[PDB]
Amino acid sequence: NATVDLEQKLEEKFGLEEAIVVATHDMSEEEALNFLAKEAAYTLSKRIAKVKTLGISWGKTIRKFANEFPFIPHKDLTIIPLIGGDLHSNQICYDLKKKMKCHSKYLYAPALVEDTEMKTDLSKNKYISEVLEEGKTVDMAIVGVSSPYNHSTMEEIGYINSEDIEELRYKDVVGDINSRFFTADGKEAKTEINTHVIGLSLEELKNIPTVVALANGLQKKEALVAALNAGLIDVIVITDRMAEYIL
Repeated sequence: NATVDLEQKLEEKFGLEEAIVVATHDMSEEEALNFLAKEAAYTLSKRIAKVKTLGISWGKTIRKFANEFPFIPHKDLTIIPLIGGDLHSNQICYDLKKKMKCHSKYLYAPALVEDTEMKTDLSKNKYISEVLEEGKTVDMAIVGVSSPYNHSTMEEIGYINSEDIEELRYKDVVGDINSRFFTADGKEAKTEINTHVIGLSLEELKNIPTVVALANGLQKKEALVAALNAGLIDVIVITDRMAEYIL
């Protein structure tokens, strides 16, 4: 297979556990994203069958994954949101829980609290703290990778504004995973936003045994490549078009 060929090449290049590459015939970026979601759901349902605990992030790509996810029971699973706040981790986790008839936890908190004192009180409430600690110990996690630039989801939803974007640029940010903004070396930038997010940090993510990332769109190359080089990701699910571009 050219496909198996690309998967091998990606595993060798980035030191991945696995690369799942999806063959796009003649699809737009948008049509490829839906197909990637569908195939991710199919293939990843098999891995998820094997784990006890599953952490989920947020966003459009993960929302699509969840919509495509099959109705196979896994009643002993516990699903944990990795970030506070339709596209929200809590609602995604609940929808997956309904499909698997399993357990889930709710992160009773906003994703981004600019008020430092409030952020601090919430981070220390006991049900919030317990769900955060459960996130840190999941067997596997599914995340998206995004770029805060060129009119992204977070900006279009009013999560970050243009002044936050200029701060990120000034700080040489290249991408985000689980609303943590990282530089080219894959480390969280020293920036206010990163210290005000309620959810799993990049260093916490790096300690999860299997982190799966779903990404599409060539504008995310820089973000993805940096994440992959930093070892934040163990398994990628991407299109063959994206694979060619990042190889």
